[PDB]
Order: sequence, then structure tokens, then C-alpha cells
Amino acid sequence: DMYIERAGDITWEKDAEVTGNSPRLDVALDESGDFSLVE
Amino acid sequence: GETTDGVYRVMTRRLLGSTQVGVGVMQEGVFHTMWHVTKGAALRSGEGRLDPYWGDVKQDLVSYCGPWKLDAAWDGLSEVQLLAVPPGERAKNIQTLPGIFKTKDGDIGAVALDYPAGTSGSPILDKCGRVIGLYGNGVVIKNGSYVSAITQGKRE
Ligand SMILES: CC(C)Nc1nc2ccccc2[nH]1
Repeated sequence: DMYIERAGDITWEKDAEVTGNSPRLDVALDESGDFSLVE
Repeated sequence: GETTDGVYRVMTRRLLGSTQVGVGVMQEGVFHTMWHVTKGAALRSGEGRLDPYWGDVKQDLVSYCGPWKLDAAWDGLSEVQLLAVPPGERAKNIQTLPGIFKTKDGDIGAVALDYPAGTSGSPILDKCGRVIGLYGNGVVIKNGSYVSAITQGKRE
């Protein structure tokens, strides 16, 4: 049985930790909602 | 149960102890999560029940108590924040510049941040605090790292 619990407010944080790259990828989305990389 | 706007963990007592299967967004009395988190099953909030209202396996989205409310979109230029709610850990904002998923049907923003699968449903925000999509449906790249689409629904 699934239940929910509050975890926080939705706000933008000034000076949050900044990370992650910005890749440009060719992808396909199938009928089951799964993404796959196209090459 | 609790209907205050905000980010929520989605839990189950089915497996060992209490397990976090995902996350979601409560906005305007509607709970928003990814389909693969709940598989469309009903949810409990205290002594209250949330019934599914709309869902789509292909978009990998589902809303409870009402129609999908989130309509903000990534502007294609600016940094965004993933409000990551990892299992057993405090909610944390991570700022990043999205990449892009190019498809035969158009382009979508993508965030290259890797968290446990039970973080699926965490919201991605713009600079005004608006939810531009949910994290947790994506791909694995050459290096074994994860890249998620910024998945957004349509407000009917
Ligand atoms: C590369 C794999 C092991 N990492 C991974 N898969 C995920 C699926 C959904 C949400 C977050 C996820 N992080």
C-alpha cells in the first residue's frame, strides 16, 4: 500500500550547489514510455 | 489527509521496512507523479485516499484528485533547479543547465544528474519557482551515467 509524506516547499534556492553537464542526445520514445539512445 | 502545496515522498510498506518508490508534487489540490512510480494505484495521505484521475504510460505521468495542473515550460536558455528528494535524505536543490533530447517529434530539455531511482517524480523548477517538469524518465549513456528528460504534462 502506497502513502505520501510531505518533504518540503517548492522554491528556487539562491546559490544552490551548481552541477551537471548539458548533453545533446538523439533519442527515441517507444509506446511503453521508455527512452532509448539512437546512434 | 495533507493537501498543502509542496513536494512529497511516495512510500510503500510492501517490501522490507518502509521503502521510497518515488516523489511527487501537490499543487492546487492535485497530486502529480510519474506513472512508473505508482503504476496508477491509489495512494493514502494519512487517513485520506487519493484516487488516480488522469494518466498516460507513454508520457510516464499521472495525476490524482484532479487534472494535470503543471504547465510551466523550460525557456530553452536558462539554468534550472532539480529539487531532489532522495530516499532517506533531506530535499536538496541542485542547479544545472539542461541538455536536450532530440526526437523525431521535437526536442525536450534533459537534466544530467544521477540520483537513486526512488528520486523519480522530483520536480524541476524555473527561477520563479514554477514546476517545468518531473525528473526520472530517461536514458543511460556510454559512461553508465543517467540523463533524465524534463517531463511535463498538458493542462487541459
Ligand atoms: C544509471 C542508473 C543506474 N541510474 C538511475 N536510473 C534512474 C531511473 C530513474 C530516476 C533516477 C535514476 N538514476
